[PDB]
Amino acid sequence: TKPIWTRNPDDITNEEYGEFYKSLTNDWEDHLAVKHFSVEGQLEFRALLFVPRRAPFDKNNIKLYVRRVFIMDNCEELIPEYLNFIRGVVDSEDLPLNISREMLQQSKILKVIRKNLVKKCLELFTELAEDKENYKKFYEQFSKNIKLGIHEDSQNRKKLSELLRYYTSASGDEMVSLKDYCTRMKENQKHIYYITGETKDQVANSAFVERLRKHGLEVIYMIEPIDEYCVQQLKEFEGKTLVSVTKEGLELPEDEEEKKKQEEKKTKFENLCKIMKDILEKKVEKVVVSNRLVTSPCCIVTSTYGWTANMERIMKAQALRDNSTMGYMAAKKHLEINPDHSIIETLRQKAEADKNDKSVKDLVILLYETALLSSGFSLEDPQTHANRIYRMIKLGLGI
Amino acid sequence: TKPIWTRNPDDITNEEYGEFYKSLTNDWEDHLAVKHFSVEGQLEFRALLFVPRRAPFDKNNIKLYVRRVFIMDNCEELIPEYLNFIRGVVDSEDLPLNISREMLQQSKILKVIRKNLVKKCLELFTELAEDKENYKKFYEQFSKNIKLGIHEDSQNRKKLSELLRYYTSASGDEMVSLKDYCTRMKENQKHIYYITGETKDQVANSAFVERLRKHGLEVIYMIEPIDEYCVQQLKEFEGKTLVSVTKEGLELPEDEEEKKKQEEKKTKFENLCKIMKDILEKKVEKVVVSNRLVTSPCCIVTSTYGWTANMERIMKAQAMGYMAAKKHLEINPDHSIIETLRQKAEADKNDKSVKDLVILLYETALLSSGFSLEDPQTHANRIYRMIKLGLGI
Repeated sequence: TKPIWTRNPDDITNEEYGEFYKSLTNDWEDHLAVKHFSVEGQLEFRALLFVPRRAPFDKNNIKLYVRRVFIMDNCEELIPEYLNFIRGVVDSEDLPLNISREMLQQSKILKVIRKNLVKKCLELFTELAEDKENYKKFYEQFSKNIKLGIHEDSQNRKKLSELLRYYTSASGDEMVSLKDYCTRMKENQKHIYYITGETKDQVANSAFVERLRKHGLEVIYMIEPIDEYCVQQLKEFEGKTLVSVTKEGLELPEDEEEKKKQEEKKTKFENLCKIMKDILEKKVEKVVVSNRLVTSPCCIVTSTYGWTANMERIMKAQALRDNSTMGYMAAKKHLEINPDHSIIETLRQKAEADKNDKSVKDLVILLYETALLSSGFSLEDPQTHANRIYRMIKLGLGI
Repeated sequence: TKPIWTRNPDDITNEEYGEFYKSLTNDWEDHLAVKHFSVEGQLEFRALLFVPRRAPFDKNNIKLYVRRVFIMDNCEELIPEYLNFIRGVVDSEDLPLNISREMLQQSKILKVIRKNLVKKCLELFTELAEDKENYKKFYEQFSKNIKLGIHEDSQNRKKLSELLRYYTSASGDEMVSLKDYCTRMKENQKHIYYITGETKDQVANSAFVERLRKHGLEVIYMIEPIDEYCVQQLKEFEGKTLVSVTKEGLELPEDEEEKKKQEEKKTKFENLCKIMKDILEKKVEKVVVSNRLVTSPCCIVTSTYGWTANMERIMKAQAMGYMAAKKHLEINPDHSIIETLRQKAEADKNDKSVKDLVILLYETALLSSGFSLEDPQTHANRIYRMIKLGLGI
């Protein structure tokens, strides 16, 4: 006949925790995990915390007692916003209730309680992650909560990052930790390669990954929207910096005899690049010979410090959400041509022979637009693109 | 020494209304329009309503007086939801005070005041509609509101519709009424053609209007997202019905002799149609000969009683299978590509050039509308193949 949270976790059964957690949330199924702990010293309290099995993404929810009597339901400073999916009870022995703003040790106590709550949640998540198959259940639900935390909590950011799991080009059907990706890196791989997109299947087969894959280098598939913000703050993991295969100037581990091989190509197609940058005008910033293509003739990459194809899609959809007008910035885009492709060699011949031919212009613009669609952007006037394609079909079929 | 809403509007200056509106709403600029009236038949009350200059965010804001003393701020049924941007004051003389919840309703007392407020608001909107550059100021702020009403207010739909203005294929740089569109139709046109899309320029050059435009027909450009919601309830105007150039089975007025001509084009290509309906498998529901294409070889149209291409573009903004917009592929019997395809395919329906061209054509017709591509890098590889053909590699 004592509260379930004053009892010692060693003397508490799973069915008792469960029917209690059901009791505190009307949830029809038992809890997914529980962390039950107490703290003494200057501050004394007990916390009984639960991770629910399903919790919606898209304001706190921990019951707060002082000396076994009820006080509040949503004390905001008890837990960050990104853990608000935790449900439970925190019972303190020394918190002051009557305060003026002059009194500031209410705040100090709450901060201590909060820091301990986060410490033990991160503990629990690290424990759950040691069991590979059951952690999937958790990450399935709160991977967005962890990434949100990585963005917001600078102090715990490393321990949150070790809780991340991603699909990669090496793992296929299984998601892996970052500390794993590091275990598969070569001795000449100085970077961690990621790609952002809207589906796994779209990023896995996109042009950006081509030479990276044939070089045997592993690529992380960040297919959730929150990733655009998460990776802004996850600058490096375990010493190695992360880079986007969608951004300009990819630093590929370049063996010497092949990358002077690549320097031949820079100068061979320097002329074609000038001609194309003039044909495209201010539709693009640069036209560059590529080092990340293998099978595709060209692709569109992003400026280092500006929006990504994925992020521009998100921003356009937000503008659309509140009828804001996309009126000032569109991702800076660079067009990369593949120095080893039949179409690009043919284009260099056609163009260096007559740089103002309406057919060369037509080809270069058609290439730009198809590279736009394959690289995650939307077309300005799609019917114009359709007319270019219908022309190439009539040519292909000799009309 | 008397409230303003008790004087009659002839003796009130625009600056007196202005100062009053400003004080009522804390607005930094004066009102855009004002309607001041009284009602004496069933119940006697005065109302002073204002239309603000720019449109509020998002519970109405009409102050309610009863026999010159103040009562409420958001009386629910005072004004329909879609008019909640109306600011002003209503002072009733015959208003029961100690009454209750179901009593107020059941008496049909607040419905009277509401009917009159909405009536005279629409009067105000009609009066403003008689001056293009001020109705422009108003329509700019509340065209979304008039639409909203076109959907909610059944008993007033006709009236609301005469306030609508759209860009059309005929009007160029100005928006026009529906009563306008109707005076310009030849007398064999039993339909009003509209198109929904993302920009004015995108719908103006879409394939769907090609034959409508060559044929001399006028089609309305519906470029705002609320429009998708609007025509769901906008039946017909001044007798003649609305049709989408994006939806299947376009019934355009055509000659008796043109009818037999299109039916001959219809039986010629039915073989090509079965061939494509099978190459595309589940990617579409039908392949049919088109009557709306002119220069483009094919286009994707959306089923009746089904979501639209544009509407699906908008709902994709937020992110499956609900209101599956059934897609049809319409082929132009008059196009070089479609005739050459009829030969290529009626000779070897299982050729891989025929397959590759057919899918490429389908995907391009998708992009020609509001659709997105399943796997875009796959389509890219098709385009590169075609290209390698045109250049000869």
